[PDB]
Amino acid sequence: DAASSAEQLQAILQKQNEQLAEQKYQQEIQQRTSDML
Amino acid sequence: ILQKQNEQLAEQKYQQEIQQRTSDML
Amino acid sequence: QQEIQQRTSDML
Amino acid sequence: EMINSIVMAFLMIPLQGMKDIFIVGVQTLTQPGINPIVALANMGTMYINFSGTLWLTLLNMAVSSLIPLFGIFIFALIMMAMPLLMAWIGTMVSIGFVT
Amino acid sequence: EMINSIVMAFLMIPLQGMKDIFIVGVQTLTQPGINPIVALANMGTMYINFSGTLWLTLLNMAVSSLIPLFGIFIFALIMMAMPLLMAWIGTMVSIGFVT
Amino acid sequence: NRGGQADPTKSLQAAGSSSSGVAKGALTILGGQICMLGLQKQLQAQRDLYLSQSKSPPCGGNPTPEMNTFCRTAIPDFISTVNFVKKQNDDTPKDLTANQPASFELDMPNFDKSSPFYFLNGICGTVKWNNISALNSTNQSDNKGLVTVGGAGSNSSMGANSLNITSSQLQTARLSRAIAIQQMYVTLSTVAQVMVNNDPAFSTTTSTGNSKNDFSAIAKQQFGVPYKSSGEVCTEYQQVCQTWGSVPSSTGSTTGVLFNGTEFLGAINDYNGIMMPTLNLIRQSKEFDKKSRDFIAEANAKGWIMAGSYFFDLVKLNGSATEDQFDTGTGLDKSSFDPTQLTKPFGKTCQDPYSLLCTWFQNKSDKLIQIQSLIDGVPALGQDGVKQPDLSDNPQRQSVSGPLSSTVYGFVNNSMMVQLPGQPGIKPLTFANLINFKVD
Amino acid sequence: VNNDPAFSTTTSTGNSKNDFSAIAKQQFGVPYKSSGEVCTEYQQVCQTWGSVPSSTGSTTGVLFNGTEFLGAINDYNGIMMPTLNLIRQSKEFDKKSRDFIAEANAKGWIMAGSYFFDLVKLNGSATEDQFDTGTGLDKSSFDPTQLTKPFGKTCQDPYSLLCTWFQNKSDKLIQIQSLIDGVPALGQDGVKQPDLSDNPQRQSVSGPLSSTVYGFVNNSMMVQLPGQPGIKPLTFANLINFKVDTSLYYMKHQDFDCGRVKILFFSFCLGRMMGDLFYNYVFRYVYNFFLAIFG
Amino acid sequence: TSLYYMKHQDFDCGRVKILFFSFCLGRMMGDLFYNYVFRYVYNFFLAIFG
Amino acid sequence: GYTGWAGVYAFFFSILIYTSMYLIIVQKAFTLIAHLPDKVLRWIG
Repeated sequence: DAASSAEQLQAILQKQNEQLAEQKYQQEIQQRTSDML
Repeated sequence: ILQKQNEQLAEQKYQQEIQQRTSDML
Repeated sequence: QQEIQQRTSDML
Repeated sequence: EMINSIVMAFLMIPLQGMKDIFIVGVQTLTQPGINPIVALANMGTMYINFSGTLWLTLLNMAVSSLIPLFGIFIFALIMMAMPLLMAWIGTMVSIGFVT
Repeated sequence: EMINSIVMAFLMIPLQGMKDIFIVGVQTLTQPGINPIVALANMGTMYINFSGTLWLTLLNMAVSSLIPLFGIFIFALIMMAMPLLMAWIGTMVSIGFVT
Repeated sequence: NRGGQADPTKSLQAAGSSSSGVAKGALTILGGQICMLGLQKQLQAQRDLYLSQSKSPPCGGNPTPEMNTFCRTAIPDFISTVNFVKKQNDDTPKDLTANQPASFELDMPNFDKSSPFYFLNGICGTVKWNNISALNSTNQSDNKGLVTVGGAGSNSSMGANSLNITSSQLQTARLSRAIAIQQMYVTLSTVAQVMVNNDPAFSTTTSTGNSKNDFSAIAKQQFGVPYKSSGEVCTEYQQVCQTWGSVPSSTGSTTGVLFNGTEFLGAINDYNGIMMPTLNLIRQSKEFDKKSRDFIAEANAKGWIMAGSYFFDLVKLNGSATEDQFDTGTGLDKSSFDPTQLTKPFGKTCQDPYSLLCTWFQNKSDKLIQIQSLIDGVPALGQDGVKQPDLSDNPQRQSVSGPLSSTVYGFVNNSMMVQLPGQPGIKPLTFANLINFKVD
Repeated sequence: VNNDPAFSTTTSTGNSKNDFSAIAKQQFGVPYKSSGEVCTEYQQVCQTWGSVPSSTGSTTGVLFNGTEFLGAINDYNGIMMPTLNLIRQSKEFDKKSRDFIAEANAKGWIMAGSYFFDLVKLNGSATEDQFDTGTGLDKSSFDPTQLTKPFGKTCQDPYSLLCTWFQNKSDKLIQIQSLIDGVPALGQDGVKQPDLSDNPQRQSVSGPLSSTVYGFVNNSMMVQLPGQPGIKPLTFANLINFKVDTSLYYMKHQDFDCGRVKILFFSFCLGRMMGDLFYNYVFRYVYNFFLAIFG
Repeated sequence: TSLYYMKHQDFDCGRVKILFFSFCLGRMMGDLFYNYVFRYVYNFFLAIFG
Repeated sequence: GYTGWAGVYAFFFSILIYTSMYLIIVQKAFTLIAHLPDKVLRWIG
């Protein structure tokens, strides 16, 4: 129903901010590499 | 449809690799 | 509350 | 590109808009059983829902020319548009105001 | 040569076109047998046609009179023209839908 | 009283009609992503050259404290810091009964207060989007209880039906435009990365490879141009444009194309697909209402000397006796993108509001004018190039050809030419030749 | 004026980071929302007052709560309530509303209709706080450029004696101008005169621009008071839409051919500075001047 | 009339050196082409126009 | 068949006369309110 479709949307939202969570982890590695190199 | 077009782009792609290897050979 | 930091700058 | 977008605008306003409201009007009235008075009322609302939006977009672009030296084109066009310009715009408004 | 052309295009509206269409109306009515109703309809349509086409050529040209420091003044020209200009175009518009 | 889905190609008209600017918003965010990644790579390179000379001024010697700070500070990711869900829920009150904010602004890129680059915020444009005011109205919402959509018989903003919504479902209904723009952002991120990687000037690696085969100075490989179904250059929209291609002998040689011309329209129809549920729940008889009959009772209590004032009510009854969804008012049109702002502070001496940028650059503009040539071409493809495209329904659009097809703006113009696999749904001017306009 | 480091007799002994800008050691701040978030547009409701997040090395402490200007308007009003109160002295219905009847009797009938509306305002009577206006402070005028009108290579009437003592150096008045509106100690962009009429769509001055008296006055009049919000945001916005962009018609910088001429030992490229003063500095500057006025 | 008033700019001195001469091309340039031509004409304009 | 936008002029004309048509078919359609009672007085009286 309407609610279930909304829950599917928030599931897409959740996978999206999980993608962003990967993203914020994906620069301090490169920064420490600039310093190490 | 989309599959058809990127297959066609891939088909057109397989002609210039020879000429770039040719230039490297010059 | 600024008094502390111009004080600081002075004795620096 | 200003000249371009300008003339597309002031050539599209009468024919495109005017024709599409006419065809939607005939499409609604030709249906069997549809109440006609409310139908003409709605097409009046389309008249007085697109004429003035086009009118204030002419606001936008005519002002938005402002180009130094030549900018008078926006004058030239406009003034010897204004009669036939109004000819359609008033035409549109009157339709709605009647129906 | 632009102002030569603008004077030329601002001179032929009444004389050339309007006289010629009245002449062709005369010859189409003078023969006994042609339906007069369809006749006046016919020169009415060619008559609005000539009026609108000439009007759009002036559209084009008064837009293309954009010479710096001087196209302002073709614009003064169309300004002091638009009353008597409006007079002739009034003749063709009114007689067009009348006939 | 007793008795008297959505076509992929039809959405192109929906992109802009002087009342919707979703395509303009997409263009703004795409150009913004070009701005983030480009500015990132230029600062990265410049910083590497600065620390590689950490024995000489300005990073050495006796730096000004600002240049010292720039030398010490690393360069973060602007793409990572930009999202719209968090800015939206920061803007709206946590209380679910108060009136929601009418509009939301998002300067791009996005830094917080502790970030020492706050002045760079907004250098890459700004996006704007309004709330869905249909649900902003008083709908008997509760912090923890249950909410009901207004049906028939009351002052309602949604359709003539009643649905039950809890707190979670309703707040997720608030984020419709939020994750909308978010999915735009994620779907154009790859395109922006490809585009910034395609420019040789952005290849910080000192590559001595084939410099004679690059399509242009700003791209080794062209993006390509619209192509008609038969397979020739679709210069004008009037002939149908379906496929994507290259151009032969562009600069003495032809290079591969990296796209289909369907990434932009791809973003738009994912946008429409995810909005479809939300507006669908807003719209949820419709052809009949009980309110049309209630006026009779007052008409009895009322008299006959006002009969005329119910006239249009009566037509509302006797007539009834004889008797593709796209978002409107999204607000992405209100966004803005100026490309000139990176070179704004530069001059004899550098000025606000981004003087400090010019001070790190020591008043050189080369790296930033490279960004401008990426966005719209100037000057690496002539002193004048392509302009901001008109994203409204323009059936007289002309696709840009040659090297200028390899800029961001020209690529956008070319992409809004092509026709999606769905049947065409854009009506050209019926008589364009009938209004000719001859100027040169 | 005491906040301005330009008027400080002693110079800065530490880094410029402890200062806010060249015109303010401590910034005054800008309006903030009820949530404490940055206020940019008056349409959003901004109540509190706070320090700008911009940090050139440090975040200086603010001085004003932003309620000084409106507080002045309030005490002004409160001390006018007396005079208009004793001028105010029901009043809509009065005894002399009847006096015309006897005169009408004396006149006759051939003028009856002349009493028509009078009769009306009698028939109603049987069948049925204020703030100042015209005080003329709008006629007042302020001009800052009058500090600099005299000066020149040789300067003239009517205040040439400022020149005569100043030996025709006007910089000591140019920091005054930059104090009024931030030109040019903080750029020649400046801040426009804030109109005092009711403008629901007003942009708060952001960045170091807020540290001038003109920008401070601008930012000081949107901060709503709990007493009575007398301004209603427009209900016709996003209906009459105007997208006018001031960027298509803008002259940008050019790098010119540095064509070096040598006067017998002296190398200098006169083409480039002819380019960079004639065009980049005169034509461009005046163009962006009219452009900012237009903006 | 003061809203448009055009101020007096202080240009960087265009130091030019002849074998033993030195003077400002740029500064006198701005002073005379602009500070006393353009300013002068436009000021005569506003003065009459007020 | 009408050449050029001449027929287009016809187009505008038709709907103008349409609405005016509709208007008079309106205006004369509700005179009866005060137009019949006089002749009611006429025939009975």
